[PDB]
Amino acid sequence: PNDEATIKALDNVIKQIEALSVIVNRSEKADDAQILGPNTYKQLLEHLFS
Amino acid sequence: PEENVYILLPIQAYTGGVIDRRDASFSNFAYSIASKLMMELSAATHNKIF
Repeated sequence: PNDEATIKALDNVIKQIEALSVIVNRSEKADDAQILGPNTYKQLLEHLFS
Repeated sequence: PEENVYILLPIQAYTGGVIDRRDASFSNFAYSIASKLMMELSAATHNKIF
């Protein structure tokens, strides 16, 4: 049983498992609400007499 | 520091090993350190006797 094979296999496995353990999940989603800028009422025309 | 006392300070030997980001386990860090260290060490005594 040539020894040099298993050393390479073990190194590959260790590198892979260490690469899989650094990946982290961290999202930065923003909320769905709006801003609601200012507004003013609009008055409709009418008539007046007495 | 004084008479009949001698201090054996510890000095870092091998500076590899990367922390586990998943933070689930502590033994995985030690396993990584040991495996990489002995992968380096076994390359110095491939077919050699002291």
